Amino acid sequence: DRVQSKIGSLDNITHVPGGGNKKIETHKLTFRENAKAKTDHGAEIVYK
Amino acid sequence: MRECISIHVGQAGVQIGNACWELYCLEHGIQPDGQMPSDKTIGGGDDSFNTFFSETGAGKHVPRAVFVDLEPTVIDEVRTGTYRQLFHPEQLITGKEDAANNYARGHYTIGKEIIDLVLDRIRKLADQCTGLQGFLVFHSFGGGTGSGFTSLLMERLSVDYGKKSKLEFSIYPAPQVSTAVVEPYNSILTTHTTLEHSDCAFMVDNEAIYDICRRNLDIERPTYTNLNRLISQIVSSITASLRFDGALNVDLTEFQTNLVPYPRIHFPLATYAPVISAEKAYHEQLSVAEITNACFEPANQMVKCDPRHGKYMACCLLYRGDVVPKDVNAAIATIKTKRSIQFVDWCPTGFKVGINYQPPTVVPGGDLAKVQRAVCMLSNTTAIAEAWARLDHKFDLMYAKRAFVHWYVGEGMEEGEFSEAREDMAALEKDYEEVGVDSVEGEGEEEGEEY
Amino acid sequence: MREIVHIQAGQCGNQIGAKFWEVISDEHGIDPTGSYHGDSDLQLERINVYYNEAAGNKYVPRAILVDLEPGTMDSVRSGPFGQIFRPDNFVFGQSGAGNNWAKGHYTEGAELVDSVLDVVRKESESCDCLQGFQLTHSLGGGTGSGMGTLLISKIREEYPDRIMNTFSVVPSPKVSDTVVEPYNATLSVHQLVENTDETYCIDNEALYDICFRTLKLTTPTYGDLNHLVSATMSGVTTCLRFPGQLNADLRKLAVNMVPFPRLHFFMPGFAPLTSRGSQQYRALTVPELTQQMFDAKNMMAACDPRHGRYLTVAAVFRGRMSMKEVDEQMLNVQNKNSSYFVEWIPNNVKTAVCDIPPRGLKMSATFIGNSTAIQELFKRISEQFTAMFRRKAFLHWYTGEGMDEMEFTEAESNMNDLVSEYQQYQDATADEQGEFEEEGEEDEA
Ligand SMILES: Nc1nc2c(ncn2[C@@H]2O[C@H](COP(=O)(O)OP(=O)(O)OP(=O)(O)O)[C@@H](O)[C@H]2O)c(=O)[nH]1
Ligand SMILES: Nc1nc2c(ncn2[C@@H]2O[C@H](COP(=O)(O)OP(=O)(O)O)[C@@H](O)[C@H]2O)c(=O)[nH]1
Ligand SMILES: [Mg+2]
Repeated sequence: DRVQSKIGSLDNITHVPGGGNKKIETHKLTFRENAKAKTDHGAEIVYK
Repeated sequence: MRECISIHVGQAGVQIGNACWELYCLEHGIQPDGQMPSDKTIGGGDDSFNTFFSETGAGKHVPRAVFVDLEPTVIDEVRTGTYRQLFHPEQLITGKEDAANNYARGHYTIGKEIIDLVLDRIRKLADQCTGLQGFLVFHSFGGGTGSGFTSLLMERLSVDYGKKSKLEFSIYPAPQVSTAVVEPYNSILTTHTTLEHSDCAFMVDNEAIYDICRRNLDIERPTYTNLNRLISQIVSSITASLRFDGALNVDLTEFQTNLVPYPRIHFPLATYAPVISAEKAYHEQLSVAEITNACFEPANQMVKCDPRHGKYMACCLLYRGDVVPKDVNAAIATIKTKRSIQFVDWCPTGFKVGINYQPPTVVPGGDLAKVQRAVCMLSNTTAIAEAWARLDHKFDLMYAKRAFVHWYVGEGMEEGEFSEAREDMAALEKDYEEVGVDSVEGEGEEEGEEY
Repeated sequence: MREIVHIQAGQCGNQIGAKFWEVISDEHGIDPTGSYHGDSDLQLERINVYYNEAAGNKYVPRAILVDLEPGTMDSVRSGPFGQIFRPDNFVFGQSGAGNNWAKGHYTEGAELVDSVLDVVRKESESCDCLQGFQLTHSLGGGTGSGMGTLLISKIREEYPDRIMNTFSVVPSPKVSDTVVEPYNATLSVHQLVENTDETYCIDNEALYDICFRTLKLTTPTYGDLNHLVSATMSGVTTCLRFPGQLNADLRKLAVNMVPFPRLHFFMPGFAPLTSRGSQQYRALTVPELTQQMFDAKNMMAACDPRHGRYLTVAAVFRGRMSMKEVDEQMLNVQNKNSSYFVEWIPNNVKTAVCDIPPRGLKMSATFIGNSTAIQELFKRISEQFTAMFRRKAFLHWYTGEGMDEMEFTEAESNMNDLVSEYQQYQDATADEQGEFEEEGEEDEA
């Protein structure tokens, strides 16, 4: 194999900063991409 | 309550063993007959000496250690020296003919006859442990007992003690000085074998401690009996928490949690300070930072590969006697402010620390310095790459010319083994270069927005 | 009546612990062998807060004393007051940690755990109303830090309406005494932030500058730093044990200190801090306490709190003194240093006042702060964790006691969220706009 290093010197180099995370915010926020049926909202006057 | 083993292999091991055991006796107040008629104590039980000595029904202590070379002579010397009655008769283990500086005598064709007789003595010392902590094993790379059998024993300890710490203490090859012509086969055949069976592997260099002895101990005639007495001050300082109570204790299995960043990167270099003569000791007040800064000078290292040619990466830094944690705090930070002392940017946590109340003893043999406080240190660095850069090309030259290979082969080996050992030592060459990489930045990389 | 258990674990936790049970033993006239011979009957009169009563008028602390090695428990029992403790409470193991938090959390500390819980049950089934449990432990160390995580987790599951308090020794701005302290710290924050009610952050660098620059100790020892922590423990727990104008227990601190059950890591302080010649050339008043106690050097973790905003404060003052004066000074700080505090919290400070000062003092004050200024410490842990983790360094020990490598990012994402959470509430005002109209466009420019 013509020899190489054996230590895991950079094994996590695919991950990146940081140093913060999110933040949780008023503009959505509980949703998911497949929660079907149960149409809005609001009775037949607003509207059906 | 807790216990450990010491093991002394080849003519380098058995002799650094005397210095260490000379000291430990003297440090604990144990005599050359194993008695301690020494302190008018009223309480007792720890007595942390029991970690290193076995007590006898009528108060003699016996060292928890084992000796080996493959001829008697170096052992007959202890056996008839001042510690005859001190050391346990059956822990002093002997062959007939020595391994000749041939690894294959030590690992393979001779080794095989006394390995299980050592292991029997060692299982019979675990039956005296109340909790076997680990093993501290003393040799040299240049001896063929010191290389071959130390690496046989590490094969065998890494099964019978597969969880416990196997800690080595090498005389490592000097840069310009040598003690065998077959020095490179030994160094690499042992290092390739222990590179999966040992936990840590600390280095001292005779070419380095000779100059410390002429320069700063101010001695004209540094013998191996004097130099092994200086090496003993590192061993007593590294074990202090397991010998005495202290402001900040360290465990047998703590060094490697802090010093070995990746399991193959296990070559921390060793040192002591302050090294003075008694007449110099009078022109130094020796405050904690003075010892610390001195302990960081390149010409003050007990390995002669210069730290000017590498980055530091992991330290453990150990203080004895009269010492204030606030002085340690500042003096450590002083060395980090001096980032001129080159260190890897990606380990600012580069230190572990330990502070022990018990001051050092000198083994008398000259005028005595009136010591108050002392420092010892283990450092992992890429200067070790500067050391190995030659020992490696020496194995390339020897092996290309096939010089001496018929002694080793005849006595239990095949050329394919000389290839594998060197191949892994070429991987290890890239390993101490990978820990020299100034790493790339990861900040400010993103995917762009989905529509 | 109202009982607390104390736990002490690893080396800094047992050493701080043997200043606590020296300081409080002495504050109560407890003898070095567990006799009582004290000089005010008030001392004896709420003794059960911290003690058991044993035969022949002997007294036993609710100390639980834990370790993975046998030496600190020799050095505490050979040590002063080592005879007040009960022998069945000395549950130390046989392995160390050797700074490995996972040797704590997954293997060896997990092997002691049932035997530590055995004395946690004994002591708590022998209380009449346990409030809580106090832990002196490490954070960047291992023997305390990795026991403490699992111990709090099981306690939180056996005792879930009892209070949970932690005296943690935090990694310092210039030095480390352990290399894996970022590992030891991040991992710990994940585990604790779900199960503590209170964590104190206590810095040896912040206490050294106190001890050397304000107390003028020529030689600051751990013995002298631990005197300060035990003064702190004593101080915030005075009203449980003695009469006072305004009494407050740990559940009464909690409710003023804790705006969201995530945001409960704090900085402490004590006052007065005074050198021996300065004791002549200073005069002790409630304003003197007040001045010194919001002063940037008096802070027992390594921040100037003017870098952020106080959300909540507590002040615990001991001795005989005007409740007018202490309201007044607290008003003055809140109004002449009003920008030190966050404004979406009004009137931001709890105060409580006890009639009994520290045995060696005329009067004293003890502060606790919740501030957005100490995020710099968690930023430091997050970056210094990254300097190890981005390279896989030291990870092979944790995985060798059999932790999962993914859990590192689970704790790191939590820390990175937590440090963002203190930052997003910093000067977290409301902002408002007015609606806008226009006139008609015309041909003329
Ligand atoms: N510092 C120091 N090193 C020593 C001492 N004795 C031997 N050595 C080292 O150990 C080697 C010399 O001793 P050897 O005779 O080779 O030891 P050995 O392992 O018994 O040799 P064989 O068994 O014959 O292979 C060299 O590598 C030396 O540098 C000693 O007292 N002091
Ligand atoms: N203030 C204080 N710090 C201590 C004391 N003992 C140790 N420390 C520090 O506390 C931290 C953790 O030490 P230790 O408890 O030994 O770690 P562990 O045993 O691995 O949990 C490091 O910063 C130590 O230097 C002590 O008596 N007081
Ligand atoms: Mg030999």
